[PDB]
Amino acid sequence: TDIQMTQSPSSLSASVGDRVTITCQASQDISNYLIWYQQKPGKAPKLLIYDASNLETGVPSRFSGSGSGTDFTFTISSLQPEDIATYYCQQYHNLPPYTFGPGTKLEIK
Amino acid sequence: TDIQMTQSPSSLSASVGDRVTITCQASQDISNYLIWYQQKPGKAPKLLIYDASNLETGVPSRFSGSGSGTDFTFTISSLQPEDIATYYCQQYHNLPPYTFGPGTKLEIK
Repeated sequence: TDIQMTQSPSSLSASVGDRVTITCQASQDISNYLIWYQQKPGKAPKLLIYDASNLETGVPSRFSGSGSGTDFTFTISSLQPEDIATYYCQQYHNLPPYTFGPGTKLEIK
Repeated sequence: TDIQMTQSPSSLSASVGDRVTITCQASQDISNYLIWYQQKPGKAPKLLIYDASNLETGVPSRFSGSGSGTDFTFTISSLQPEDIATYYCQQYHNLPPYTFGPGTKLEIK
């Protein structure tokens, strides 16, 4: 019942306006029970997208996610300066451990 | 259905060997559906204790947690140097958002 999450790429440099794509893969089927968080240094993870594709109220429409089963995608269209952060997927199918992907550190340039 | 988590203290300095206590409070009843994570800089959150009190396999017995309802406690008995980290509670009752406490940054001294 231990589920591993992998996440790609580990880091990314990009420019304002770019579209960037992050993926994660679960080691077993998790249906769509996957959240994407944004975390800025010294702050707790902030919820962006829950149940793989549901854009949380208050979060800009440039963020989206998709997937069901083992392969998930998170996209930030038209990147803004305030998007600099580390991004994490977390799975919560069935019972804990609700495992996290190792993160993607996004910077400008 | 939005549940706020508060967490005390925001930061703590302590010495090796000390016992330190961190609390968190949910804005509504969450039974014992609360996890405690340890996060070191540049790494994803690591699971220590799930369902408020269950010490996860591989985690040292010095870590413990308790609580059911709205008030939770996390304790590190006999603090070790490798315990320097930021600690977060996360609630996962019912449906997302599975809200995080704002964190407690633990240092030596």
